[PDB]
Amino acid sequence: KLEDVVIDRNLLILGKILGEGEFGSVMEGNLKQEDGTSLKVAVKTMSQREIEEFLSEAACMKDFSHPNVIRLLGVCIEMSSQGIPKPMVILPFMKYGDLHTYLLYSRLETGPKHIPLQTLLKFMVDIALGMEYLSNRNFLHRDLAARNCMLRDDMTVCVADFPVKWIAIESLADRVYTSKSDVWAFGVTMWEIATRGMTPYPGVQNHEMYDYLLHGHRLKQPEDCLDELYEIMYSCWRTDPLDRPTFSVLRLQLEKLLESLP
Amino acid sequence: LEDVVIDRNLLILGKILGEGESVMEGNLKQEDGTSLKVAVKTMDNSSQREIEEFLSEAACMKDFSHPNVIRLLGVCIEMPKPMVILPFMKYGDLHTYLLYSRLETGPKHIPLQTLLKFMVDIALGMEYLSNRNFLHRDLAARNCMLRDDMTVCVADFGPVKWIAIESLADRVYTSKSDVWAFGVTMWEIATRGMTPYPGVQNHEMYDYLLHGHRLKQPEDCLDELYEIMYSCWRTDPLDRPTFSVLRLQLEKLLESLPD
Ligand SMILES: Cn1cc(-c2oc3ncnc(Oc4ccc(NC(=O)c5cccn(-c6ccc(F)cc6)c5=O)cc4)c3c2-c2cccc(N)c2)cn1
Ligand SMILES: Cn1cc(-c2oc3ncnc(Oc4ccc(NC(=O)c5cccn(-c6ccc(F)cc6)c5=O)cc4)c3c2-c2cccc(N)c2)cn1
Repeated sequence: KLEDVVIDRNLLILGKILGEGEFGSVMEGNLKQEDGTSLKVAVKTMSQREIEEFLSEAACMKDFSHPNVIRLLGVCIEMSSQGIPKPMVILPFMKYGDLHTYLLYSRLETGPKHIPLQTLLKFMVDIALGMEYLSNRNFLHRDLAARNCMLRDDMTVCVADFPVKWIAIESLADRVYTSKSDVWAFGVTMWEIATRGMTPYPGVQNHEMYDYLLHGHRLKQPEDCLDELYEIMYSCWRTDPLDRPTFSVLRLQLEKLLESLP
Repeated sequence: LEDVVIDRNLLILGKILGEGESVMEGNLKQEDGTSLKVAVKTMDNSSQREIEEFLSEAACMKDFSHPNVIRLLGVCIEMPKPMVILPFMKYGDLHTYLLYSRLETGPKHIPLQTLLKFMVDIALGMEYLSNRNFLHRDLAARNCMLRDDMTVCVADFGPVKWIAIESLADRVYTSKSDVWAFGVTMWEIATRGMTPYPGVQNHEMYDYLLHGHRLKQPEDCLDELYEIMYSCWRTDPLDRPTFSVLRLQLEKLLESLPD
């Protein structure tokens, strides 16, 4: 259940805040490894059922191994002074942070260097490689977005999960979720990357989203987005879920597109 | 006061264009018999009603005249909710226009020379307003409006990242605080609609400024253009330029560029 994923609270040292809000709090931390060495980590803390659902999320994350899906380093159990459990999820710390902030930063002079096309396409390939993995596992992500993608120390992206505009039209009206709903969100993520941090659908408010989409309107081709990267991303927004490509078809579409450019 | 009000008969309300906690399209019948497309913003607190002091705003502003300041065609009184009548502008607000420029099926890619014109435009309007000793107190690319001829005029639909550091700690507003909002708006334009201070939340903003940190130079911003907007963010208000000085620096920079 939680055996081999639980870490004794003694082995964790919490530091400053990385980000706060209404998905808990994520902070830097030191994790004492059975190696005897210490490791830099991100510890996301946060209610009766929200506790067990929190531990339920580490369930069907405990055993996920792919270079493009975020690793779990463990779960912790902190006892309140009142004795209530306070669950904590432990992740490897990533100095480069989430992809959304990194895309915006690239447009500033003192942030990361200007990201070329080949690198933006590798960003999507990484997400495609990982979501393809998670699709084979028959795991529904349901929150795919640039803000949820983390950058590894080797500048490879990995999928994670800390929002109407990333939700497929079929899931908006009827509260359902298929693998194809995930694929719709992937199309929006490639839009964020190709726009380098733009909020989806400029000009349209959240409450109009279902109707905007019900009238056949889709995200606009980003300026300087090449005319075949847009088809791959537009293919994720077909109205029938069954008519959308699979994560494995998309990945190849991006891989062979990447190695056509110099 | 009166003599700036218009009869509700000569106004016809249409669909909503935006809403807070509202702007509607409409038609206005004018003295010359013609009908003009207008925006109608419908505002207040009535337990006690400083509309007496708001008609002042509508009065003091409806007799200003400058190409880079929005025209106010008058006020309409309905019994009671006041409504403000502005000319309709198909190109809409500048913020939404900048983002559109980065997408095909939208206004074409704005070159830097045109982007400087948007800046010159705004500085001109604020030079006019500050010479009349008028305090905007909310200047941003969202509050700017694009005329039928491509031209920006200052308005206020009626914002921590745009507020100056002196106005955060204390609550003082001066023409120097508006100059701070100008440099942020300049940064908005150079980034074609980026939210200020990526990576910083709103609660950190005051602490972020008190440590000497400012907005970062855009990916392609000329050094001279970053120097002008950086002047707007000096920690001492008395060391920031005035809108008249600012106007001439942007006009000289813009004319130094190729056509
Ligand atoms: C400079 N800087 C750096 C950083 C920073 O570094 C980091 N390193 C690591 N994690 C970081 O946050 C996190 C924290 C938790 C997660 N996830 C889960 O907990 C999780 C749980 C249960 C299940 N799943 C899951 C679901 C579906 C899947 F398919 C796979 C997994 C999950 O993912 C992902 C990221 C950061 C950050 C940070 C912190 C706060 C805000 C921001 N914006 C960045 C900050 N500033
Ligand atoms: C495609 N599209 C286009 C449009 C659209 O067209 C338009 N035409 C005209 N007004 C438009 O809204 C307005 C409405 C009111 C104002 N202001 C005042 O009322 C005002 C009052 C009292 C005082 N002051 C003032 C203060 C300081 C000054 F220095 C000067 C004046 C003022 O300003 C400015 C804009 C639009 C829009 C619209 C509508 C909704 C949302 C968005 N985002 C755009 C929509 N969609």
